[PDB]
Order: sequence, then structure tokens, then C-alpha cells
Amino acid sequence: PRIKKFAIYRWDPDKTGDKPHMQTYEIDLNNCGPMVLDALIKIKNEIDSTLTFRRSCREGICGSCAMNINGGNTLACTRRIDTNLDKVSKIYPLPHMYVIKDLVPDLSNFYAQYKSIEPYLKKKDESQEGKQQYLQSIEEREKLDGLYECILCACCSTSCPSYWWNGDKYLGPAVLMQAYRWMIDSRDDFTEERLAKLQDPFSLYRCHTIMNCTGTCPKGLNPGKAIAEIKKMMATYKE
Amino acid sequence: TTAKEEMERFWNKNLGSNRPLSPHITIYRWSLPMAMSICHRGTGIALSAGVSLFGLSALLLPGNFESHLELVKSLCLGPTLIYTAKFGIVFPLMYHTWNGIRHLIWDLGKGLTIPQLTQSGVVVLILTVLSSVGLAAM
Amino acid sequence: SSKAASLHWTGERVVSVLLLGLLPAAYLNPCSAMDYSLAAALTLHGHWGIGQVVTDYVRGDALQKVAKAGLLALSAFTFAGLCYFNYHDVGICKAVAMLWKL
Amino acid sequence: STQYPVVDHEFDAVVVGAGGAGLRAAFGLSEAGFNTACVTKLFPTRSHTVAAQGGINAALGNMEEDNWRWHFYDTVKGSDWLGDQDAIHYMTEQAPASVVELENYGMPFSRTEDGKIYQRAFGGQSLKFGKGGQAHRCCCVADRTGHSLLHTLYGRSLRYDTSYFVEYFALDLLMENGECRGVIALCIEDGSIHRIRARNTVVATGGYGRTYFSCTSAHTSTGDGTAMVTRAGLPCQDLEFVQFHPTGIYGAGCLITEGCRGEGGILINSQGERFMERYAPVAKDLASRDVVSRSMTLEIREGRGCGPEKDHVYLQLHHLPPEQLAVRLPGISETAMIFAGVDVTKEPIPVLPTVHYNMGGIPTNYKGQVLRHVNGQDQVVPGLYACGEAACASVHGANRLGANSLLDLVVFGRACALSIAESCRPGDKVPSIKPNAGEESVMNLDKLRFANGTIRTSELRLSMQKSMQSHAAVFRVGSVLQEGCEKILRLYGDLQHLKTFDRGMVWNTDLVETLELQNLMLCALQTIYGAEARKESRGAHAREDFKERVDEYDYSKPIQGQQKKPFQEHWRKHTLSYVDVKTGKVSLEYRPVIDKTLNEADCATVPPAIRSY
Ligand SMILES: Cc1cc2nc3c(=O)[nH]c(=O)nc-3n(C[C@H](O)[C@H](O)[C@H](O)COP(=O)(O)OP(=O)(O)OC[C@H]3O[C@@H](n4cnc5c(N)ncnc54)[C@H](O)[C@@H]3O)c2cc1C
Ligand code: HEM
Ligand SMILES: CC(C)(C)c1ccc(CNC(=O)c2ccccc2C(F)(F)F)cc1
Ligand code: SF4
Ligand code: F3S
Ligand code: FES
Repeated sequence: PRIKKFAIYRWDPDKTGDKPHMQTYEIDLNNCGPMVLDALIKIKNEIDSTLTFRRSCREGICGSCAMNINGGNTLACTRRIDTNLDKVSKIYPLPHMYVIKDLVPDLSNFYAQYKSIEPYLKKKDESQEGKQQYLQSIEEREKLDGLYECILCACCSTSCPSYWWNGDKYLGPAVLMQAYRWMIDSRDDFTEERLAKLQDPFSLYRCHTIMNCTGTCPKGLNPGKAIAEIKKMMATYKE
Repeated sequence: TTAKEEMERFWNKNLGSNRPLSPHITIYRWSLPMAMSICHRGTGIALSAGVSLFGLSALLLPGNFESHLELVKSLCLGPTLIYTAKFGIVFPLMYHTWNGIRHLIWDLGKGLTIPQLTQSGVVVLILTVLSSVGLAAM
Repeated sequence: SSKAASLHWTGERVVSVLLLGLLPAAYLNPCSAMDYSLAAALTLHGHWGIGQVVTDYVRGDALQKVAKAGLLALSAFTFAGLCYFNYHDVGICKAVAMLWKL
Repeated sequence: STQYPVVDHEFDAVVVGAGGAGLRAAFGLSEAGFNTACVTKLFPTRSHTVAAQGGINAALGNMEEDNWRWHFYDTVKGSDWLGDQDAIHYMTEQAPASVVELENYGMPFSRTEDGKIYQRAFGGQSLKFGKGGQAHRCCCVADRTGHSLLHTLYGRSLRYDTSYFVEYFALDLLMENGECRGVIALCIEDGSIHRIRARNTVVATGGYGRTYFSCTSAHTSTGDGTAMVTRAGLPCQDLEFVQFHPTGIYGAGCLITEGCRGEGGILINSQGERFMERYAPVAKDLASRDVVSRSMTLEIREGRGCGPEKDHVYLQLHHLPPEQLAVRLPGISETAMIFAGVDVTKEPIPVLPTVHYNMGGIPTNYKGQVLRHVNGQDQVVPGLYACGEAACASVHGANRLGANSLLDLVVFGRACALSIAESCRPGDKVPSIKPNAGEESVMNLDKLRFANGTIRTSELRLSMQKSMQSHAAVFRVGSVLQEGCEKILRLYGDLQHLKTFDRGMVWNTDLVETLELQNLMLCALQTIYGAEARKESRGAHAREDFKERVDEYDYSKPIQGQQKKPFQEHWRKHTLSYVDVKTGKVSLEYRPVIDKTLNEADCATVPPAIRSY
């Protein structure tokens, strides 16, 4: 055998007088896949069938199971469990998010910010669209490598202290990196008014290069890096 | 339903709920970067606090700088205790200064990989101790 | 597109590099000129500095405006108090120098 | 009852699904000015098309020069002549237009020297209708073409007043006298129930790969749309035909793309032989999925596997330039490491034929409209459509050709919209609804929420899956299948004996994964019975006891003075499965494949022929 302990955050909105508490579980790792999600699933199916959490791809490419495992925001389907048993894997939901239940935090705001940047191709003349393919050199395309892959796991933006204290008005990395992604997409024609949308104290400028965001990203992406890049466009673009 | 309207619904819904807030500072991993920006704030705040008291007492207090030093002098001053005080002045000045440079490199878009942060972050601590110990004996 | 928030950013960096450039230039060349610009750069930088901390942690309209003002007083008082000290006393450069010999 | 508040909504259209088919349908409706809802149990991005990697086929003639009719031919061959040729014409013609549309939407395709979309080779594709060698029409976004596809569309989706019900689990259709009036659905968050009613409905829920113990599919691929149709008393089609994708990690099941093979990747068995050349000489393992996985899965049966128990085959990449692996296959490069601990640049991957695509589904026109089968004839269920992996126009028939299903989505999603646009108008009388409508689904809900039996949902699911794994594998035979059948039938009986533990209203995944199981059984039931009755080797369905391909004529021989077989004596026809809810008893009829195209002068009805790549 081989027991590993999991200490996991819990909360039920349908059990009056309940309040945020942790609960431990114990798992023979010989009968369990390597990844943390495997565990949370294995405990759901075998042990406790109350535990509530988000999941789908189990392949680390969809962003459903984002959560704080041992003080760092990642995908549970990609973090392999700590084979060392003296340690007890702690699991919490993503930080400073209103918890709907257990490990299921409310992202509607997160998405709504994603909405607020207009993530799609914009052209001045959309009269010839949907008929010819737009041209883009491989060099112009390469500028998106490192940006286009963003899962929307939201591990980053929810690790940024600026976004903890300013979820309402600050956009956060996830989204800004994508705003940037459209800025330097050659095909797009609205690069300036995209930049114009960020001319306020908060939208962009609550970044203070804390760099927690890039640290925790599940896909090795570098938002901070992209924020910086934005700020440089912001100061040197003309009109 | 627009982006603004969604955001509005979120807050109405959640403020008037009985949902908890997920924890943050309590659970989150301590990183050198984290600590190294916290400090940069703290240091900032202490220096301006320092500059303020200095310019303010210039207008509020009696005498002149000489009189206030001659006051200091007559406090059976230890040469170590002077060094201490003098190191205490210049420790956060130099930290913030060196780290400030690192911030300014970043704003030039430079050196934002998890390698480079641990490297530069470490250098700043080294440059800090050296210039601090250096100046505190000039 | 009034670049009002982005110009504020640029300015911050601009003064920060000045203040980097002043510390050593002052050591090399202590003089009235330097003692004032030191005063200018210090206070301004620290004002915008704290500015941020405030706009980061101080929530709601009334309160922020209030702190923002009470900050501005402090900053104004501070610039004056320094300029004064430069004019009617030793001046920053030399004040430090003396303080150091101690 | 009355523990649940019901909240009625009114709309011009409901699209159930937010995967490329769902998205595309959804907003194409709105674009046409229809007050349109979109019910998806997951956040759109979280859907499966994200997971897709290979590409999306369309003869743009970017690499070489190309003809969509060569695409048609390749597709309809691929279908093993169970694929309905009108819908395949429609698609392959449209594919250029549909892809270009996605690029003008923003999707960042990989580019060429010419700065056009980079297309590449994929399993089963050719030029000059099979004569002119290998073809290169799989348009791709390096290795993450589903991801991009989805987020591009999702992004676009936001540019319209489409009303997205996120994390809302559709329960049943709102049928009334053969006519669909929308959907009733759980609202996962507060637990309340919502009767979304509308003049048309579109069902775009994707597959049921979770009927099996091993699949590339996600945890949410539960055949929910398929099941809802079933409980309307409506037929599903060809659900026995299941695609076993040749590759996919031995352990977890994660897919490694056929783009690996299309970019020059090779398959090796335990004695080192480039073994797929021995089976098919001209394809050499760029062949159809049915054939390649057959080769693989048969080579382990011998005892010639490559692992600690000798149970999987090796997928090689290391002989391809390192730079190539980075540009063309970074996504798979990374998950190969993560799940197997395997570097792709100097080690081969461990792969195993595993469930991947359901070319079965809800029966359809080429116009997206759902079909019933009355009087041995086709009849359009009014106010109900479907598109993507959920539906079965059988654009794929017996075998999905690679990199066509992402095209399937976009093409038919689009069509469903166009087809409603042209037939009715926004604002038109949104049909009424009896006050007690769909109570039974609520009682089903209540039943499962407080359900107190002896078996846990998880354990029953497990059994269903291992059952379908044993008996509905790549190869199957009456004996096995017979056992398999009554096996799935008894588990449908065990739905009385199921313990549900969680009892909350908010985010009760215990109950919804349970619902998901009802849906998955219904699907499993129809899959296995259909399979046992079908006595031929067509496409992905291979009977060892009936290894002959059973058409109306022996097409091996030239026809002419041949005596044609009567409809109920050959197997070139669509399996139409039903099931009586209560007994969990499968009944099933048949309906003919369509061979005529939309225009003979533009595209030639490709007649049946010999099957081998
Ligand atoms: C690993 C993998 C790789 C693939 N690669 C390729 C490729 O390279 N090229 C290619 O052409 N094809 C590929 N495919 C096939 C293709 O991805 C699928 O056929 C396609 O994603 C199906 O799209 P869809 O919108 O029909 O369903 P999905 O994309 O699966 O989406 C289903 C939608 O329906 C919703 N839904 C489900 N149940 C309910 C319910 N009860 N109530 C409300 N909503 C519900 C979901 O929330 C979701 O939004 C791949 C498949 C897999 C698994
Ligand atoms: C060469 C000297 C200095 C340099 C180069 C410098 C640089 C900087 C920079 C770049 C920042 C912004 C950090 C960010 O990007 O978010 C900053 C913040 C700050 N600095 Fe300085 N600084 C210097 C000296 C000082 C001095 C002497 C004081 C006070 C007397 C001071 C007080 C502050 C304060 C209060 C802040 C705000 C802290 C924050 O927002 O995190 N600095 N400094
Ligand atoms: C332990 C203690 C010192 C109380 C602590 C821990 C963590 C934080 C979080 N960091 C911060 O609040 C912080 C730190 C430096 C710069 C900017 C910020 C920002 F305002 F943007 F968030 C702040 C303070
Ligand atoms: S950036 Fe990295 S972390 Fe932030 S969302 Fe996209 S993926 Fe998840
Ligand atoms: S974690 Fe936060 S403050 Fe800026 S660079 Fe990173 S976003
Ligand atoms: S569940 Fe899909 S990212 Fe882990």
C-alpha cells in the first residue's frame, strides 16, 4: 500500500451554518493516476461524492480544473501528485474569488473582462470578408506564438495581488496578454483604439511588475512580459 | 447582455450573497519575487516617510541642523550604534535603489523570465548588502 | 485619445531615472542647484509613489479623493520644507555630509 | 414537486452546444437576426473542439493545386459507402468558404512561404480522385487547431446578442405532437429549472466516447443530445460505428494526433518492423483510421506488443527534424512528456487504438434538420436540427476521415442557421407549451437527487465502460456481442439500484454525472445491439464472423447482369436504433444511404467499389 493525504477546502451553500472548512482524504497511490485531478476524481467516485469541482479535458488544454494546489495556481490534470508521503497535498480554490461551492469559483467577471477587450479580428473595411483568405507572413504569424495558446485557465490573473485587491476595475494578465495578442496580429486594424481602451488608472496600470502571473501559468506563458510590451506601445503610440 | 452589464450582475449577485471569499495571502506560496516587490513598496514608503519628516521639521522645529546634530552628538554615542543607525538609514535606500533599477530594466521590456528574475533578484540583494556596508563606513 | 494615464506613467519613469542620476551627481557636485533639483525629484517621485499605493488600497470615491488631497498637502509641505532648509540652512547635500562625519 | 421553481424563457432559437458546431450555429442564427439562446453545460471554451489538434480539411490549393471533388471522393470512399453523398458534396464544396470565413474571423493558421494557410497531409487523402497520389489540404494552427478554432468562434460569438446560458445542463427536449418546442434544463448554479422554448432547436452536443473505459474524449462527452433524442422516441443512427483512433497515450488515453503521421511519423512494433507497410502498402500508415487501428490492434493480439505487459505499439517521431517537431507539433510534444515522461525528439511514444469519434448520431438532412423514419420513409421532425459529432447526416458514414469533423462542425452548424433563416422568420409565432410540459424530466431529476439505492453512480459507470471495452472493441463477434448486450441491458435495470450521496441544489455534480450516466447507457445500449445485428465488415465495424463487406451488388465484380439484393437482405443501409425507456429494450429498423449528389454535372455519384488503402 501507499497512503497520501489530501487536505481540501470545502463549502456548501445548501447547509445553513456551514462556513469555509478543510477536509482531509487518504489515497492508496498504487490505485490512482499520477495527476492531482485523478485523486480528486478518485475521492469523488470512491470516498466522498459531495466534493464539487470543475474538469473536462484531463489533458491540460481546456482550463476547467484550475485551482490552488499547495499554494500555487495550476491545472490539477497536469500537476502530478507529490509521491513523498510525509507531505500532505493541500488544495484550495483559486485565490480571492467568490466561491460558489467547494473548489468552484465564480469566473463570470473574469470572462466579462475578456469580453470587454473585443477578442476578435477587426478590419476597417469588412465588405470583402468571408471570401478570400487574409495574407499573413510567417514572421507576422510568429509574433503570436506565446500569446495565442492562452487557455483561459485564469490561474495567472487570480494569482496577481493587484487583481486580488482590484478585481472590479483592473483587467488582469490573462486578459491583457490577449488584448496584446490582438494588438500585434497584423491582420487587425484597430490596434490604436485597442490601446485607447486602456487609458485609465486601473485597466492596465494596476500592474506593478509583481510577476506572480508568469510564475504560475500552466502553459509556460509570459503575460507579465506581454503587459510590459503593452505599456511600451501605450507610451509611444501616436494620436 | 453587455460586458459592463455582466460585471454589474456579478457584484450585485455576490455582495448580497452568503458566499465566502477564497483565501489568498494565507495560502499562497512565498516567492522571492513577491517578497522582493513587497519590500520595494515598504522601502518606498519608509523613505518618503523619512524625507517628509525631514522637510517638515525644517518648517516646524526650532534651531537649525547644526544645533540638532550637536544635540545628537551629546548622547554618549557608541561608534557601533552610530554605524547601526547609519546602516539602518542606507540599507533600504540602497535596496530600493538597486531594485528600482531592476524595475526600470523591466519597463524597457527586459529580463522577465523566471530564470532572469531569480538571477537579478539575487544580484540586487548582493549589490544591496555591499553598497549598504560600503556607504555605512564612508 | 488624451494619453492622460499613459503620460503619467512615462513621467514616473522619467523622474525615477533623474533621481537615479542625481544621487551620484550630487555626491560629485554638491551645490545649491543640485540641492533643489534633489528636493524637486525626491518629493515629486515620492508623491507619485505614494499616489500609487493609495490608488491601490484606498477604496471608494470619497476616501480616495480625501487621502489624495491629504497626500498633496504632505507633498506640498514637504517640497516647501526642503526648499526652505536649502535656503535658510545647510542644504541637503551638505546636511548629509555633516551627518555622515558624525 | 414545487421544491423546484420553473422559469420559462421565450426565444426565436435554442442551440444546445457551445463547441464549434454550437458556436457557429448559435451566432450564425443571431447574425441572421434571430433572438437566439445557447444552452451549454460547460463554459464554451471548455468544450472539446479545444482538445482537437490535427487540422480542418479544405481544398484551398495552398500547397499544391486541388479540387474539392477530390476531397469529396476521398471522404465518400472513407465512409465505406455508408456515407450519404449529398451531404458530403455540400461539405467538401463549402469547406473552402467555411475555412476562409474562420480566417477572416481571426483564427491564426500556420502560414506558408506564400503567407497563405498551411495545409498538410492526413490519413486517407489524395489527388485526382485517388490516382494522383498524396494530398495536402488539412489547414492547421500548428498543432492546436481545435483550440484556436474554438476561441476564435467563441470570440466572434461575443459580437452579437446571442444569450448564453453557461453551465446549464439540458435535460430533455420540449417535444409536443412530433414537434420540438425547445429544451428544459437544469441551471447548475442555483439548481432551478428553466423551460427555454423556441420555434426551432439545434442539438450540437458532440459524442459519447465516455461509454467506453478508454477514449481520447473528455469527461463531459456524455452523449447528452443523443440521449435526449432517444427519450423523445426518436431514432438515432449508426451508433454502432465507433472510431478507434490508432494513436493516443497508453496510460491516460490522451490523443496524439494523426498530424504526427501526416508530418512523416511512423509506427513500430516489438520486432522493429515498420509494421504498417506490411498491412497497407500505398498508405503505409497514412491510411484510414479503421484500417490503421485494425493493423495496430491486431498486432498486439498476436502477442507482439511493446511494453511492460506487451500491450501497445510505438509511434515514432525522433527521425523528423527537431525544428519541425517544434513548429508543427508543439502541443503533442508537450503532452507526450507530461503523461508519458517522453521526449519526442529522441524517443518514440507509446500508443494504443482507443475510442475517439462517434460518426453515429441523430439522423439529418444535409440541411441540418433532424429525421424520423415513418412508413419506411424519411420525415422531417419539425423545429429540431443537429450538427457536428451529435448528428449523423453520416457525412462520415462508417469511417470518419481525419480533419473533417472540425469542418463538419463549421459547415453544418452554419447550415442549420441558414436552413432556419430561409424557412421561417424572426418574431414569427413561437409555438406554445402545455403548463405541465416536461414534468417527467423534473421527476427524473428529483428521483436521482434523493436516489438511495445500493450501487454508486461511479461503480455502475465503471462497469458500463469496461463492458463496452470488452465487447464493443475494434474486433467483435456475435458470441461476445450477445453477452455484451444482455450485460448492458442488466445495468440499465440497475438504474433503480443507484446511490446518490450529494443532496444540494447548488452545483450537484454527483446528480449531473448521474444524469450523464442515464444518457450514457441509452447511448451504450443502442451502440452494442446495433453492432450485434450488423453482420459485415464495413469501415470501423469489423465482424470476425462476417468479414465480408455486404452491399446490394457484389461490387468486386462488374455489375450489369447481376441480380440486385432486396433492401432487407444487404447491409448497405443506416442502422436506426430506438429504445423503450422503461424496459431499456432496443428496437431498430433501417433506412437507405443516399448515393445521389446535389448535382451530377458538378459532382459525380461515386459508386461503390473495393475497400483498401
Ligand atoms: C482529442 C481529440 C482530437 C481531435 N482532433 C480533431 C482534428 O484534428 N480534426 C477534426 O476534424 N476533428 C477532431 N476531433 C473530433 C472533433 O474534435 C469533434 O468531433 C468536435 O470537437 C465535436 O464538436 P461539437 O461542437 O459537435 O461537440 P463538442 O465540441 O464536444 O462540444 C459539445 C458542447 O455541447 C455541450 N453539452 C453537452 N451535454 C450537454 C447538456 N446536457 N446540456 C447542455 N449542453 C451540453 C457542451 O457543454 C459543449 O459546449 C478530435 C476529437 C478529439 C477527442
Ligand atoms: C535612484 C533612486 C530611485 C529609483 C531609481 C527609484 C525607482 C522607483 C521605481 C521605478 C518605482 C516604481 C516601481 C514600479 O514600477 O511599480 C519606485 C517606487 C517608489 N519609490 Fe522609488 N526610486 C528611487 C528612490 C526613492 C526615494 C529616495 C524614495 C523616497 C524618499 C522613493 C520612494 C518610492 C515610493 C514611495 C515608491 C512607490 C512604491 C510602490 O509603488 O511600490 N524612491 N521607485
Ligand atoms: C505579509 C504582508 C506584508 C502583509 C503582505 C503580503 C502580501 C501583499 C500583497 N502585495 C501587495 O499588496 C503589493 C505589493 C507590492 C506592490 C504592489 C502590491 C499591490 F498593491 F499591487 F498588491 C501585501 C502585504
Ligand atoms: S495566461 Fe497562462 S495562465 Fe493566464 S490564463 Fe492563459 S494560460 Fe491560464
Ligand atoms: S502578477 Fe500581477 S501586478 Fe503585473 S506583471 Fe503579473 S500582473
Ligand atoms: S480539466 Fe481540462 S485543464 Fe485540467
